[PDB]
Amino acid sequence: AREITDIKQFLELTRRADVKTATVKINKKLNKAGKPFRQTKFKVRGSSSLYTLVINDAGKAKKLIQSLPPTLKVNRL
Amino acid sequence: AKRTKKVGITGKYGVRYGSSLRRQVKKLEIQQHARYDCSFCGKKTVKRGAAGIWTCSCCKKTVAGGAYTVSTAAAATVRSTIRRLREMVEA
Amino acid sequence: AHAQSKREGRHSGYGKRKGTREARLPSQVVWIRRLRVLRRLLAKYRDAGKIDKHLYHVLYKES
Amino acid sequence: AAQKSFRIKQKMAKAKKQNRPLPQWIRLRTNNTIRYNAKRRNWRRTKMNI
Amino acid sequence: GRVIRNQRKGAGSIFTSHTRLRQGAAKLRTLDYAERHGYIRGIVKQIVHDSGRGAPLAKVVFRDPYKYRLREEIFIANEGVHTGQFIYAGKKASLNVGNVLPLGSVPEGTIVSNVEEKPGDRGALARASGNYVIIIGHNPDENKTRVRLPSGAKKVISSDARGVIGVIAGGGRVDKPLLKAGRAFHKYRLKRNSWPKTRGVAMNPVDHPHGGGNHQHIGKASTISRGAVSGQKAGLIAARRTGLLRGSQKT
Amino acid sequence: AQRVTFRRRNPYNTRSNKIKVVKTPGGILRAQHVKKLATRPKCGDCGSALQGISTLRPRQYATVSKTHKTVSRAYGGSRCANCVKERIIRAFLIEEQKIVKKVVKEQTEAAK
RNA sequence: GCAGUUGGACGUGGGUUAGUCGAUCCUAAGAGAUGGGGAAGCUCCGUUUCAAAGGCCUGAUUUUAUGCAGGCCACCAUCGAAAGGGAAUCCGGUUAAGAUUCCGGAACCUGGAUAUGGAUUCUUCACGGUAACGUAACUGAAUGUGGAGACGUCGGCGCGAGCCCUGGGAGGAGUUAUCUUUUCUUCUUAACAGCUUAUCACCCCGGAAUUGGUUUAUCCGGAGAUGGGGUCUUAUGGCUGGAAGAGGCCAGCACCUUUGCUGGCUCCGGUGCGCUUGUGACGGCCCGUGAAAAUCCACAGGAAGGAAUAGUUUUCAUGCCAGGUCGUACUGAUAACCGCAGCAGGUCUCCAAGGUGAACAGCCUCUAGUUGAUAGAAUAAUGUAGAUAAGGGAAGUCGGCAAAAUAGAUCCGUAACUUCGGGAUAAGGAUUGGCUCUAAGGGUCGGGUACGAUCAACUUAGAACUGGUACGGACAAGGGGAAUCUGACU
RNA sequence: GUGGAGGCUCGUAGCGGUUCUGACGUGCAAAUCGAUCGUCGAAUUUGGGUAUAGGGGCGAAAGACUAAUCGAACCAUCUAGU
Ligand SMILES: [Mg+2]
Ligand SMILES: [Mg+2]
Ligand SMILES: [Mg+2]
Ligand SMILES: [Mg+2]
Ligand SMILES: [Mg+2]
Ligand SMILES: [Mg+2]
Ligand SMILES: [Mg+2]
Ligand SMILES: [Mg+2]
Ligand SMILES: [Mg+2]
Ligand SMILES: [Mg+2]
Ligand SMILES: [Mg+2]
Ligand SMILES: [Mg+2]
Ligand SMILES: [Mg+2]
Ligand SMILES: [Mg+2]
Ligand SMILES: [Mg+2]
Ligand SMILES: [Mg+2]
Ligand SMILES: [Mg+2]
Ligand SMILES: [Mg+2]
Ligand SMILES: [Mg+2]
Ligand SMILES: [Mg+2]
Ligand SMILES: [Mg+2]
Ligand SMILES: [Mg+2]
Ligand SMILES: [Mg+2]
Ligand SMILES: [Mg+2]
Ligand SMILES: [Mg+2]
Ligand SMILES: [Mg+2]
Ligand SMILES: [Mg+2]
Ligand SMILES: [Mg+2]
Ligand SMILES: [Mg+2]
Ligand SMILES: [Mg+2]
Ligand SMILES: [Mg+2]
Ligand SMILES: [Mg+2]
Ligand SMILES: [Mg+2]
Ligand SMILES: [Mg+2]
Ligand SMILES: [Mg+2]
Ligand SMILES: [Mg+2]
Ligand SMILES: [Mg+2]
Ligand SMILES: [Mg+2]
Ligand SMILES: [Mg+2]
Ligand SMILES: [Mg+2]
Ligand SMILES: [Mg+2]
Ligand SMILES: [Mg+2]
Ligand SMILES: [Mg+2]
Ligand SMILES: [Mg+2]
Ligand SMILES: [Mg+2]
Ligand SMILES: [Mg+2]
Ligand SMILES: [Mg+2]
Ligand SMILES: [Zn+2]
Ligand SMILES: [Zn+2]
Repeated sequence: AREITDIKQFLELTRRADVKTATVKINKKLNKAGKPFRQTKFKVRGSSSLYTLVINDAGKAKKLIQSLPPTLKVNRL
Repeated sequence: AKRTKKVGITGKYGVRYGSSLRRQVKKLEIQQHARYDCSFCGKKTVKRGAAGIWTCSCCKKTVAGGAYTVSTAAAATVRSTIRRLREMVEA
Repeated sequence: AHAQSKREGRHSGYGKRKGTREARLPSQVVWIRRLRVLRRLLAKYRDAGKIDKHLYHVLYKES
Repeated sequence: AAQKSFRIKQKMAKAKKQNRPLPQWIRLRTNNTIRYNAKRRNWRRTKMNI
Repeated sequence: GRVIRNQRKGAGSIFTSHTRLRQGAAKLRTLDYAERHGYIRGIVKQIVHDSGRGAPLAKVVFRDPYKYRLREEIFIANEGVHTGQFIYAGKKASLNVGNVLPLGSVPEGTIVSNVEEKPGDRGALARASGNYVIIIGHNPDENKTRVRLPSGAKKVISSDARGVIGVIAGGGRVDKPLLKAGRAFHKYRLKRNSWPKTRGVAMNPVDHPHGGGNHQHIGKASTISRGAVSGQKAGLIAARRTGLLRGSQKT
Repeated sequence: AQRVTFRRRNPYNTRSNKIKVVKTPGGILRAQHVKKLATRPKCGDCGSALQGISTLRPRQYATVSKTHKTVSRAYGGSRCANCVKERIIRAFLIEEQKIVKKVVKEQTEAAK
């Protein structure tokens, strides 16, 4: 329900002790008629709100996935 | 252009109710729908809200008045009478 | 097809009219369009400097 | 009415439970004079007026 | 016979007043201490229209001298009164339009309104549009003031009684024709149910004394004694004279 | 050209039963009820909508912060800026003239 | 009221899931206790009254529970709206039958506990901005004030939403003797949250006659206009999250079967006196000026409480718990209501496609829904309903009853009388189709400090040509005039 | 020219109920059906709530209406009234 645009906030938020589940949604988008690209959405489920981080760069998305905690239950789709 | 010879604002009644009644109504409708000069702001903005209530758009002041005019002759006469009596007991 | 012919100007004579001229297109609508045109032009010109405010005023109230 | 009082609903439930024929073992009883259910009500024939 | 329409209004079922949109009773301020020893100042906040009433009302705000509070009062507005005007009420107040002086402390010829006929009734004589009371004279011993009321009557009332100086606003209201049954309908929609009026002579004799007949006619004299009873009093009750008024009232 | 129903059990076009037609992710038109619109808070003096204050229904003012309901001036969320200016000026000048009325009388009494 | 294998019939069962929808609560007109007073009395008045008419904050004590310590405050029952007021929910899916109630997902409010982070303080209870005002927060009791709640009707103008219309493109279906880059259809995006967005309004600078700005509608300006620059309400709209993972349209490959499984597309625009609806700013009308209360907030005030080796704040953020009772199926009517009944009657309201056309008129059609009403065979009289009739044209009849005639729109032309407003569509006449053209009426961009390009409207007028002189071609749609009696009119 | 007043007007929905003295008149109906008509932004129409109760109410007045009942309702009793 809220979008975040800071990755350090997202990492801090994944370690909030009420956060049990997260999701990684892959979308196929278009920047223009030349190049279609691969968008990633990291959705973390708090108690009151769902927080969504939109990463358009697969390189940053790959590192952000590795940087997740192991106690966090992650769903790819 | 001139659309009516003599009925004026009473053309909204057409041929009904009588000419004598329509003349009386015209005389007072012109007054109550007119604009009047504000004694406070000095502008031509005083209009009737309801019978006896005259409000200015500028300065937002509201004066109690006549039903179809801001001031009756009797009220002007009373204003002057009271001014004369007030200046009579102190002087 | 009928609308395309209406565009070309057909099916519009006196025998295909059942409402008044005002019912079909009100004089108030025509007036409003016309004044809006004239006032928009006058304001364009006053801004561009093709016309001064003193001519703008008399032309505004003439329009 | 759909928006109704509990009282009216309660009386309607009693009427739904009354809207029954006879059991037929009651007709086999010793010294039985009940043939049918005379207090039978239908929504089309007679209104409850509650 | 049947109970007639004028007998039927006293029960007050459909004949009561319609007081939904009335802002309150138009009363003078209670006569406490300041209004009989000095003056108290208040301020006119708005002049509002009162349903069922041609005269406008003024919402005047005074201060409570005994508690921190801002008691509001509903005056009948006098002609010339305006918003933000300071109203002064009491014994030692100044002879200006809108002030609530006593009648003893005003000169003769003074035009007042909303006059107490007894001190502390908080509003009586000269309350309607354009109406005013005139002071005529004084009896300082036997502390009394003679006044001309709008009817033409002369009345002796206490000098301690109060009145608002000036004329009640809304004057000239009855000079305009209504022209329309509908205008009368809307007039009486907010006052009470007293309109339209059926003529008793257009009725049956069960419904009215003047009812009946093969022509519309009253039959007996429409002048009814004061000692008649309810059901008989339909016409001109206790009429000293009758007919078109030819000359001065000689009062 | 889909047609919609009242989504509650009041079938009457009352103020509390205003509907807006809205298209849904299922593609269909649905009526959704709209709450009554909010009136702006007004100055006690002039009666004009005083700016800076959020426009809400009365109970919704309890859900928002103090910053949404006031401005940082005296009489902030109650009176207009110019009305506050007027009463400041009035207070200062009337108190000064009270002092002046006092010393005039203090002069006259010492004189007589 | 024929039939019946069917049924609102018969028999047997199943079925109505809520913190967010209502009730519940508020007050409205009004009803109605108490106190008191009447009345032989059943009971009547009256509703704040001639009454000794109550409960609210904070603690102090630490036998201890809660009195006394204090202070505060004075409305004086209660009932009264499933259309008025009102804390809070949406999408998708699911059943034989339930859904804003169930499942999934995503939110919000109230009430209560509460810890952390953040903010604040050694100038104790924050900073910035000339200002309008702004911000994540950034003490505040009694008492007081103010606002919201909270408000007519009509008219036109503006804006938005949905709908209608429509271009391109991606898909499916239909027609295809011939023509048709063709006809139909899908291409959707909630509540909520964040950033941004506005008419009115306001601020600063500045100082206006050669008067200017300006609305469709004429009002505003030395009580400070035009102008330049800004602040604000966030109705509403845009972007993002929600959210494509959903739903929709398709293709392909699978099977006694639970049956699926796998891939794709779900895009970019435009137009308007359009329809409906909401809203804004205005104007008009009134001897009519168009509810109240619960409830919430703000302000004034400054009681009281508070920091430095440590405190205070819980209108900022996050986190924890709970949210009762009742209703909820279905019809809402030529068969579920009332009329003795499965009666052509009556019975409150919302949504509302295309064409013709002034038009939710009449006529035709799409979506959706019905195809019900005892039938068959014949076509005598008399009927009911609909119609047509040569010549005449009210001779009929109490009486032109009934029916006919007229009828739309454009142009012309319009008398007596008159309260000068009307009469008046007076009367009375002409024209109207189809086709091919012509003319006129517009928006957006462009110019060192006259015009060109581009885009799109239905409105009017006119000319040729054409026809078995037809053309408001069906539908729709005034007969008129001269006079009297009478009631002024609605 | 603008503007858009009106207990104005033509005319739908609706409210009413003129004339056919039409249909029906053991009816579809203890008041309907059809056509023709009045009016259609207001003294309009209308739901719900509330008040007025029988010699009483309510009545723009017809002795109208007050549950198919009105120049005095309905129910029971006096009453097997005379
Ligand atoms: Mg032409
Ligand atoms: Mg039109
Ligand atoms: Mg015009
Ligand atoms: Mg009446
Ligand atoms: Mg009579
Ligand atoms: Mg008599
Ligand atoms: Mg008589
Ligand atoms: Mg008679
Ligand atoms: Mg703000
Ligand atoms: Mg603020
Ligand atoms: Mg049968
Ligand atoms: Mg059978
Ligand atoms: Mg009582
Ligand atoms: Mg209650
Ligand atoms: Mg309610
Ligand atoms: Mg209301
Ligand atoms: Mg409600
Ligand atoms: Mg269902
Ligand atoms: Mg759920
Ligand atoms: Mg700060
Ligand atoms: Mg208010
Ligand atoms: Mg208005
Ligand atoms: Mg979106
Ligand atoms: Mg919502
Ligand atoms: Mg300015
Ligand atoms: Mg919004
Ligand atoms: Mg509507
Ligand atoms: Mg249900
Ligand atoms: Mg249901
Ligand atoms: Mg249903
Ligand atoms: Mg219905
Ligand atoms: Mg239905
Ligand atoms: Mg029935
Ligand atoms: Mg019955
Ligand atoms: Mg058309
Ligand atoms: Mg409609
Ligand atoms: Mg049509
Ligand atoms: Mg039949
Ligand atoms: Mg003959
Ligand atoms: Mg009609
Ligand atoms: Mg009929
Ligand atoms: Mg007959
Ligand atoms: Mg017969
Ligand atoms: Mg009503
Ligand atoms: Mg008679
Ligand atoms: Mg009857
Ligand atoms: Mg016998
Ligand atoms: Zn003024
Ligand atoms: Zn102000």
